[PDB]
Amino acid sequence: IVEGSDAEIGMSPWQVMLFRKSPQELLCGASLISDRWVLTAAHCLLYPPWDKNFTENDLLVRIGKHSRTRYERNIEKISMLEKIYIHPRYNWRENLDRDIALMKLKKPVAFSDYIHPVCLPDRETAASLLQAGYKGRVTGWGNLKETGQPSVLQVVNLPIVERPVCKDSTRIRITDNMFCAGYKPDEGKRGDACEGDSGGPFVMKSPFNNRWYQMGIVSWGEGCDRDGKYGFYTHVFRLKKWIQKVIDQFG
Amino acid sequence: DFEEIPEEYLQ
Amino acid sequence: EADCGLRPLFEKKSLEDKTERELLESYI
Ligand SMILES: NCc1ccc(CNC(=O)[C@@H]2CCCN2C(=O)[C@H](N)Cc2ccccc2)cc1
Ligand SMILES: *[C@@H]1O[C@H](CO)[C@@H](O)[C@H](O)[C@H]1NC(C)=O
Ligand code: NA
Ligand code: NA
Repeated sequence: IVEGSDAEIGMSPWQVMLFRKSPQELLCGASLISDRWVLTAAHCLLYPPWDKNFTENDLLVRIGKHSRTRYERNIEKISMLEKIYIHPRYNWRENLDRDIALMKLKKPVAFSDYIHPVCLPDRETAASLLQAGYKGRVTGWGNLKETGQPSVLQVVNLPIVERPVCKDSTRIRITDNMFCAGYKPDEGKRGDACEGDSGGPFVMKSPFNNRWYQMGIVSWGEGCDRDGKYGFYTHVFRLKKWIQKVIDQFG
Repeated sequence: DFEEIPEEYLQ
Repeated sequence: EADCGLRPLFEKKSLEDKTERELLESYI
């Protein structure tokens, strides 16, 4: 996260760290959506251009974390993966269309002050809140600058951007399964996701029921915090029927 | 880098 | 689930975090 701040304790209790077993290193962010299911970006697990194709046994998820590098004894919980599910139409060849994946945990995680699931949006909450200028919140342990790494989880609030501005900012083909967010050059304020924040959540607090909803997943961009560039996020609601199909069938 | 995690989680 | 999106250390205690108001002010 570039130009963010340190998270408060318990501020993002759905945050998940995807962690490689060997070498032990951070792979991506992710989010807790129930006691057994974690949501992330497909490119965190499968990206053939970079020779990335992880299997369940390669990975752990670490839940309840604040510090990036510490083992947070009596606070974080570490879970093994039962199964990875990648969207069947995830487009790793072109533009990361449908950049979404689910991970089922081997055992349910116990909720605590530090571990709690985020809601997924319904159609009406998405329609109300996914509007240009409305702000969401992005969290992660990724890089602090494009070209280092944080002691603790970072947080930044960013406005959703009008679709024509998103389209006009890049040569990559945008789809309805994406939205973009960030400040414009003339808005002065700054902030962005960066490499290592992949797969983490873009959340909004509904003003109707005072609950947090995950509207996006950190997906792609060009550089970090560049003027005139915006971060792109997987549109969770647009892909929710697939999420529900997977959870109903498997779970 | 990262603090070693308990061996139980590494199988 | 029934309790999703309500944080133990914030909503469940009626405590706000330091920047959530910035989000609310943008929902116009
Ligand atoms: N600061 C926003 C941001 C947010 C999130 C990230 C992390 N995401 C990536 O690194 C992806 C993975 C494959 C490659 N990516 C990219 O973004 C590429 N620069 C562009 C690309 C390439 C192929 C297909 C689609 C897009 C980076 C910057
Ligand atoms: C990813 O790896 C699995 C083996 O675990 C393989 O079956 C699958 O075809 C691979 N996917 C791609 C796109 O290479
Ligand atoms: Na209300
Ligand atoms: Na920018």
